[PDB]
Amino acid sequence: LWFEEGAEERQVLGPFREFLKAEVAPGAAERDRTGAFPWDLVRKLAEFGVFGALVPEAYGGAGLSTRLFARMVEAIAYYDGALALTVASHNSLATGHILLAGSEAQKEAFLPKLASGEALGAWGLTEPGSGSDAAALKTKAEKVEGGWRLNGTKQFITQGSVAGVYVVMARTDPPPSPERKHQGISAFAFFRPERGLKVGRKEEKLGLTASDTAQLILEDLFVPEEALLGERGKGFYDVLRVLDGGRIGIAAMAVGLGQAALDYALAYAKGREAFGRPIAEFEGVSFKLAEAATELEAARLLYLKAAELKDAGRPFTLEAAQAKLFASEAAVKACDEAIQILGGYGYVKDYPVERYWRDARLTRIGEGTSEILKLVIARRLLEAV
Amino acid sequence: LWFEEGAEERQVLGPFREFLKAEVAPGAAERDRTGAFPWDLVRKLAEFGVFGALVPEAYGGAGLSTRLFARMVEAIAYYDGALALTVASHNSLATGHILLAGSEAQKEAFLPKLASGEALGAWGLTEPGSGSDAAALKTKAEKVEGGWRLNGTKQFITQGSVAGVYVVMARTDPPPSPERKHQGISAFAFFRPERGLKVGRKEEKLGLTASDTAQLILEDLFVPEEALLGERGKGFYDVLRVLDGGRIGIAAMAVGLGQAALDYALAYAKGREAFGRPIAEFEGVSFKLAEAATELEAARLLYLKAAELKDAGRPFTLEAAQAKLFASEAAVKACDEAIQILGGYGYVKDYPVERYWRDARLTRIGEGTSEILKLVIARRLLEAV
Amino acid sequence: LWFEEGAEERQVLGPFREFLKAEVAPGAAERDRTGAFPWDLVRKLAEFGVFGALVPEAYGGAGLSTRLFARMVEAIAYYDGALALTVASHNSLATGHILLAGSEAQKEAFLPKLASGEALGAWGLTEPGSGSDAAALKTKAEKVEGGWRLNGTKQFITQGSVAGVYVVMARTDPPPSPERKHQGISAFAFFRPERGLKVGRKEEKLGLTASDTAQLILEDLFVPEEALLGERGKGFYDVLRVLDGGRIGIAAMAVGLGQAALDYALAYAKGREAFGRPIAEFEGVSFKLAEAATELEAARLLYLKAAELKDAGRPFTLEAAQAKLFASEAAVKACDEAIQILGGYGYVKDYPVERYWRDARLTRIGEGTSEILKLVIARRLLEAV
Amino acid sequence: LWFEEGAEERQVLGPFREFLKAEVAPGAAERDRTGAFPWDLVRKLAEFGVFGALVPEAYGGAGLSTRLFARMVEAIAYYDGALALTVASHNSLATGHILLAGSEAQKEAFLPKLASGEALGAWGLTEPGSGSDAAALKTKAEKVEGGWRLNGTKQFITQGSVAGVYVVMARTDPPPSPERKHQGISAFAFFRPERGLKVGRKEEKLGLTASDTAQLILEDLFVPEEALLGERGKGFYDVLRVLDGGRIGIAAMAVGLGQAALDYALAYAKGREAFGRPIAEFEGVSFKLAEAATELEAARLLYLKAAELKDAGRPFTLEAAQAKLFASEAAVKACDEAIQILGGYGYVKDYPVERYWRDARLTRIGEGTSEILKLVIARRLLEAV
Ligand SMILES: [Cl-]
Ligand SMILES: [Cl-]
Ligand SMILES: [Cl-]
Ligand SMILES: [Cl-]
Repeated sequence: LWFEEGAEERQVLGPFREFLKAEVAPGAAERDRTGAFPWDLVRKLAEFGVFGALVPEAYGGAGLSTRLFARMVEAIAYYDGALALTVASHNSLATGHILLAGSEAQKEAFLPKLASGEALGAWGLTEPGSGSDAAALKTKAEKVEGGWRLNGTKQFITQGSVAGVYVVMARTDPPPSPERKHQGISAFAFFRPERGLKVGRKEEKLGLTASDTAQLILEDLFVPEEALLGERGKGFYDVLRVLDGGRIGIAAMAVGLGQAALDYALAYAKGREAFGRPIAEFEGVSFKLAEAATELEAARLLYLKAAELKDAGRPFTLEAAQAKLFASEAAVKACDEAIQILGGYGYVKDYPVERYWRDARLTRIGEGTSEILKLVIARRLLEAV
Repeated sequence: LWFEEGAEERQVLGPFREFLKAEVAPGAAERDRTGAFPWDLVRKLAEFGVFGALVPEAYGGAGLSTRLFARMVEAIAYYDGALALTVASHNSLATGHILLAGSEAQKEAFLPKLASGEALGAWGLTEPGSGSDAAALKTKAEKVEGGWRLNGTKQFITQGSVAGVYVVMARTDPPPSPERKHQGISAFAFFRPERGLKVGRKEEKLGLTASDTAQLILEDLFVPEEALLGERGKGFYDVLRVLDGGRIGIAAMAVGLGQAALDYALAYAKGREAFGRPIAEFEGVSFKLAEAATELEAARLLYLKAAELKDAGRPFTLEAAQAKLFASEAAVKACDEAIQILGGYGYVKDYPVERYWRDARLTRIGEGTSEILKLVIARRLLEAV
Repeated sequence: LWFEEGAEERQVLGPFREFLKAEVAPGAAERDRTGAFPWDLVRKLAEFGVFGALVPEAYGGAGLSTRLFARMVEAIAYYDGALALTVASHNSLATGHILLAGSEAQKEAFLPKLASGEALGAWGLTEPGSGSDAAALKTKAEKVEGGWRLNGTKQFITQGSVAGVYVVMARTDPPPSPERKHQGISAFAFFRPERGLKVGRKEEKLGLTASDTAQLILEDLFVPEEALLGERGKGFYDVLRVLDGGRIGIAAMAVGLGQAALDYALAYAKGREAFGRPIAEFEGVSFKLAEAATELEAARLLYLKAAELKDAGRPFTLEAAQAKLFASEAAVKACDEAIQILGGYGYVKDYPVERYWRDARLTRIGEGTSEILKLVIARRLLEAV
Repeated sequence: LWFEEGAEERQVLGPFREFLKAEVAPGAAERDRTGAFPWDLVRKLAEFGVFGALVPEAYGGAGLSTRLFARMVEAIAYYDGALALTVASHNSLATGHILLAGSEAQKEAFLPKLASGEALGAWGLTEPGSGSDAAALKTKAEKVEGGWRLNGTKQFITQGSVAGVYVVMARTDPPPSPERKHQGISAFAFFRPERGLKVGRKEEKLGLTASDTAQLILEDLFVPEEALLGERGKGFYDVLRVLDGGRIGIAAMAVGLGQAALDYALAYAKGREAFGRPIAEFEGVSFKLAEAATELEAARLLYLKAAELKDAGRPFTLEAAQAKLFASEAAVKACDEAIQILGGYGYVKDYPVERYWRDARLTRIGEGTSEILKLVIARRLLEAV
């Protein structure tokens, strides 16, 4: 059945899950406390193709279906949000943009390593002054003999550090209309330079501790002519496509986190007793479980659908935005109800439910805030009829 | 393509919807205020075999999948909630119960007429004293020479006054334990008796006005031996199975109504302007549209999944409950938002959104209230911990 | 205590409530179905001075505080939403506007009749082409010799067909910029004219059936020079003030309806039995009752506060908007839950909960939609800081 | 006006707020990271009579009204949630219980030090096994020669490790029916003992880092005859009253935290812009601001109401529970929306909104979970009429 794991998926997810429980799960709590970038697990995960999941085998990638890649992200997120974000962003953003707008030359130069894991990718779109209106990037890319002169600063760029390959957006030409500033922007891919690129101090986050998020400062950074990704002044349109893909991944990440929280509360409730009976026998508890279960089930069907469309070469901007919005909002709520079901213990770090919420909370913000996705969704509904 | 309409589905739905737009849509508003049972449309719908949708062609049915049946219910609901309910209940309860537990002789005796729509089916389970706790039925059936004697009252029976075939659940033997009243109940299928069955006045309802609803008073009704449907005292297990199938139909009915409300508000939002601009541009309206569209898509995926599981012969109690719960809640909220988007006009009957809400409101109550469904969902979740 | 009914309030409300239970309550169900305007009740209510609640006794009014008037509206709404709306609108809009901006000559000419209930007042602001954007009126007032000429259409006017006194807002002077349209609007108060005013047919509404609502068509209507209410072109500033007073009344109306719904559901749950126990013992029901009671208590405190501010001649735009927004949303939700608690019975008109919801649904739309109020609130909040 | 700060209240709050801004606010973020108990602030706060707020001047207290104390708790929670919990618990629980059930000897013995802050109080009710169903305590008190011997474990006890005075609930007599264990419990008040009391082992919390929270291990702890607080075996009844008072404190704590988050998002929104315009100009943002403001105003009115009923010596179990439930749920919601409004910066610890949520999250659990409170409210509503 379509909504279930096919025999081909059950053969890739089966062994991937064992690995997750044995090498990722045990150190999840500690990593949330330490915040130490898990280089080991990254190289260890790359083995399953995880870091080149969507890259064609020809380029070294594992050439998997966007559908399969999503289920793996869910699986990773079920045990470690931080890792899930690293994996999802690396593939969806940095790698995805290169594979999407890269020439055969650019692809050959980056994809093999990215898909390998020996080089992590950073996607610089978000800046300090434009957390939502992306097209309003102030980072510049002035034409210079030999290449370009990138001048600007990126903010909250996943893999800001630890990044071997970078993809940065920058305006190279006028909008011209202040409105449509989406035109005039260009994308530039390149390897970690040795001058002109400063990596700000590590940002302390509410959760996803171990994930790498840094500020990027570009002081007169030169990039070869071979850096421009896509058509000059048309990179933002490739950006939107990349995000659509990214959103599918984030949705799966959300579901993973929400499912973990739910499974935990389910088990807890069945055991924990109050007033002479399992707290689960109380509707106040059962209703929360039922609601969460139902919504996460719907969240999953939504990203599976979005992934199915993407693989079919059909439009999915609306469907990816719908999946991300729903999974994110539903997961965070399920996580919050888990905290409530655990009661006083839900408030203590000894248990995972508080981390689940902290990790999942970012899914309603990253790669398009829920508010942003609703406008995206509404615009599509309206332009349709 | 799983989530989209297939070639065989489209072959049926394409012409079916054309018929709905031309023959059903014109008079839905009028039927809502007069409550006049559309015998005309019943016969016309019956030409598409929709009154015996899940019945095998061998028995005069259309032999459709539960997936296609559900999509057709959704299509009808989009234009007329009362008709959708008429179709969904006739098929799922009375007809479905006979198809499920009926011997080959009973199926040959009842299905042909039920399937052709020549005789509508009424399913009498609910009583003035028990709805959610159906197992607490008070109606009784005494084994008499030549058959049985029925005595009791049924409440809120769809098609109660217009049906040619009746399926009634009644107590035949003690629990014997008060904790398990479910055991000891039996079902009886019989044609409209000339004596012994008194129909109460058509009750005034909040919505679904043209849907036939009535109280049934059984006074020493005599039914022959061939009336016993399923094992004596085992009727409740068939009831539960019938309800699982019925909930899929109700979920699709809700999606239909919610989709209609949303599409209406969209059209309105795109045209009606306030403060010098289409009200749709205001995030207050856009957010409502986005949220509703997103939940309805999820709702449809949920019932499709449940239908798929039922057709595969696999368990779907949990999945049918989840579909019905989510669909009804989502649909009702979308209808309430449509009323809000239309503002003052949403409060007047010259427009359909106030009717969409009144019609859909029943979906959160019939065939298992949302509260009942959450318990069903929670219990299933707890048994597979 | 402040939040409780004081000595003078109780001396008024004690006998008022006894009157409502015996004279208003018996026929509320019938009025909802027939829509017949209750002239007998209007007259009886008027003997309590309720039709001139806030009008100074010097002008034939009752001279009550806004706090007491609000409690009275709540009391009426508990038994008949239609009547509560009639009382609230008559007092807050037409009467309130004349009381607020009228010269002593106009007050003496109109208030005595309005305050005794001899003449009901209609306030025409909303139009077919504009509701929330009231300043975008199309109705026009032409300065003529001896008075003015009115031409335009008014939509959904309370008491529009039964009013003996009208207050109509019409454009008299062109606004400067296409933004500050709120300037250049004027108000006119006059008795029902023999010619010039055509009342459209009573509109069919979702609820508040017996409430008089009509469209007004003004064709070359001549009003004497004394009809001008307030400074020419400055009428919209009085409108905004009048609306602030109106929202307090509507908030109280909502509390009344929601409280009636909750009280009924409470009574039912205590008596209705399921699974061997009163439905109230199930947290699925108890939670609904608790949340509703809590929000209604909060809603009441909110309108009481705004009324106190108004009585103190203190600014209350923000506070009245908060009360109306919270009360309407809370009351509507409590009514929806009361329907759910009654299950199948909640869907039939033999019981009042379906009427409570239909009646209360208007409170989230009239006098400014919840969306409009949130903007009003957001803006006030942003100014102070 | 009632709902506003009166002359006597403003005399205290004006200087108190100046103190909070200057002394408490600057170190809040750091304390959330270190968890270091702020002894200097405790001492400075005590100078305001804050640690003996409800204690009569006769016993060395400040002798303030419950509403003034509540407003002071809200004011503190506005800048430091941990400190608010410290003040609220010390006053409401340990001190409140002694003031309530203590004899003149006991009050004279404990209140002076508690009220001056020279001795902080710990209240031991909750245990690793019984939280919600508190009457199911396992700690035991055995009557010995000239006193009692206590044995048990208390968990999540505020001020548990820094307290100078302890109040512990322990069963001294068997209950007649397990369904009513509320009978047979006793309370014991004593100073920090030399032996018999072992401090738990600091468990890390989601928020309120610097608030002292610890497990208490009682090993054959001896307490004199004069340790028994209240009547033997009737302690739980005083416990229920203590909680009613405590809930008012917690409600105010929630409001303070929510207001802080709202004000922050309010200030941010006004400056920060998106798409070439302040994000507050977007209804997505403005709607959030309006909803939270309205609910917080409602929450504040509810706790002021409960506070006055208690001060008036009237019933307030229902009202304190309503206030605590509403405020806690509303505050946590406002804090989550604040995080959302800040977007990416809402997820970084450099800004306070994430801490506001973490601190506020406990108010929905402590001193009776929202679920427990709803049952309390429902029981009262039902026992009513
Ligand atoms: Cl399709
Ligand atoms: Cl009162
Ligand atoms: Cl104040
Ligand atoms: Cl005081």
